[PDB]
Formats: sequence, C-alpha cells, structure tokens
Amino acid sequence: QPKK
Amino acid sequence: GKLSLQDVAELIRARACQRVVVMVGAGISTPSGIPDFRSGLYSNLQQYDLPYPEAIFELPFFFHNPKPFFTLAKELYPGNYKPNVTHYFLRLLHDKGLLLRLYTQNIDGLERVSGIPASKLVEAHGTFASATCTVCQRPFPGEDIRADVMADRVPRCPVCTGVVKPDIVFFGEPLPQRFLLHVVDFPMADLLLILGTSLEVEPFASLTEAVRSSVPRLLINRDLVGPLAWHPRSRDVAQLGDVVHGVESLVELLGWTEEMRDLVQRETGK
Ligand SMILES: NC(=O)c1ccc[n+]([C@@H]2C[C@H](COP(=O)(O)OP(=O)(O)OC[C@H]3O[C@@H](n4cnc5c(N)ncnc54)[C@H](O)[C@@H]3O)[C@@H](O)[C@H]2O)c1
Ligand SMILES: [Zn+2]
Repeated sequence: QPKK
Repeated sequence: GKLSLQDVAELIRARACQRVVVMVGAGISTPSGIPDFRSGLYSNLQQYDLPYPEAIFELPFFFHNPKPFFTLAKELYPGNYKPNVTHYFLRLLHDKGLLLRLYTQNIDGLERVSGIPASKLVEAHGTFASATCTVCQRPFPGEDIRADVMADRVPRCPVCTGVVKPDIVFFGEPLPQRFLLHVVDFPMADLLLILGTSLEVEPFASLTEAVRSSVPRLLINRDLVGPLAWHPRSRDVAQLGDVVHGVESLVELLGWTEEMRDLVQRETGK
C-alpha cells in the first residue's frame, strides 16, 4: 500500500 | 564502542551474524555498465525531451509519450547485462545460509540473474520479467514484448491496443506487496548491510530504523546523505568510497576472495  | 569493518567481518566469520538483511541501490549496478540517470547516458534518453527526469517514471507522461521509457527498457532488458562481483558477493552470502532478505532498488534484475532465488528478493521498484497492459490490465510474460522493445516499437495490447507496460513501479504507485515483508525481516536481522545507496528516499529511509539498537548497520557507498546521517547509532559502520573496492576489502576480511573468485568463474561459464 505505500507509494513510490 | 565504535565498530570497524574488520570487526563486522569477524562477527560474520564467527557466525555471530547469521541473519543479514541487505538493501541495495544503483551503486552496485553502474559497475555492470548499467547507466545512471541521476551526463552522456541520456544519449538514449534526452532526445525526445523528457521535460525533467522523473517523467521517465510518471504515468501521465508515459501515456503522453512512452518512447523515452522504452529506450530505457531496451537498455536494461535481460540478456543485455551481467551481474558484477557485488551481486556475486551477495550470492555467496545466500549460499552460506546467511541471507535473510535482499531489498533492491534496482530494476536491472541482476540479483535473480546472479543466482539469488525469488523468495530471498524484494524488487521494490518492480521488474521487466513481466508486464501489464496500461488500459485493459491483461498481464504478460516479459518475452511477449521482447522484440517490439528490441526494435524500438512501442508494444500494444492484442486485446485493446493500449500500451503494454513492464511492471516497473512509477512515481505515485503502490510498491509491491512483497515490500511489506520488511516489518518482520528488519527486526529479525542481526546485520543490516547497505550497498550502493544511502537511502535518502522514503520509504526506504524509514526502514533503517526498524532494526534493533544492538544490530550493526554497515554502509558501503560513496556517501551517507540519508538516515545513517540523520539519526546515527553506535554500532554503525561507514566504508565510504567506491562500492567494488569497499566490497573487495570486506571479502578479504572475511577470508573469501578465493571462494568468490571460484564462484564468479563458475557462473561466468553458465
Ligand atoms: N540498476 C538499476 O536498475 C538502477 C539504475 C539507476 C538508478 N536506479 C534508481 C535507484 C533509485 C534509488 O536511489 P539509489 O539507488 O540510492 O541512487 P541513485 O542512482 O538515484 O543515486 C546514487 C545513489 O546510490 C549511491 N551510488 C550510486 N552509484 C554509486 C557508485 N557507483 N558508487 C557508490 N555509491 C553509488 C549514491 O550515494 C546515492 O545514494 C531507484 O529509485 C531507481 O530509480 C536503479
Ligand atoms: Zn489491453
């Protein structure tokens, strides 16, 4: 779920 | 107190450290003659104008003009590069049962090539092994677009005609699910090793703090920039400068240079  | 590279090596020798977790970035790629984007390389890239670098990994840009991205894919598409010594060293770590997990920022796929099984790897920015139609979502083995890419033709869905995009992670996108292993890997590790990256960029940076206080953090890398600098710890060890050199030293201190040598030799011929 965490974003680049 | 302050630990040295040799101490570290001796802790590994003395299997006091048996559960190493490793994070790598672009510093271990450039020695395989993979380009660095951060010149000369863009020879391939600058031409169609990227309005600015990061565009290479922005979807909206990609939709408007995919050509630059596919130049890059053609450069890194597997076949066209080989693992260097630093990969092979992490391969030796694995083969000695010492490697809990390798997290890589690189999209070159050189870690699998090197011999490290997929279960030991986290490819936090994705892979060319596979792709995904930007419109219809149908997925694809990587080889079913090899030639289009290899010709500089922009690949296209059979299903819907949309652009078919290798599963590299763009700015804005969720990292893989496999990234979420970090919660259990990092507190399980008894050594963190960082090669060819300082980890300035979240959410890698925050990962560095997830190891216990007692656990040595060894960086080998030209600089420190990230959270090894912002929040240093007593068991930290920095071996600044050229990555290959750093790693050559560490293998000498392990006593492994000859075994490394043997391994490199066998895989080159495989
Ligand atoms: N091999 C690959 O596929 C590859 C190639 C180039 C860039 N990348 C990017 C890597 C990036 C994450 O940041 P990061 O990888 O840390 O760096 P970067 O490539 O954006 O910039 C260099 C970073 O790595 C270190 N570094 C790079 N090259 C060397 C070298 N030859 N010797 C010593 N240190 C070196 C340097 O201190 C710094 O933290 C991802 O977002 C990818 O976009 C991947
Ligand atoms: Zn489609």
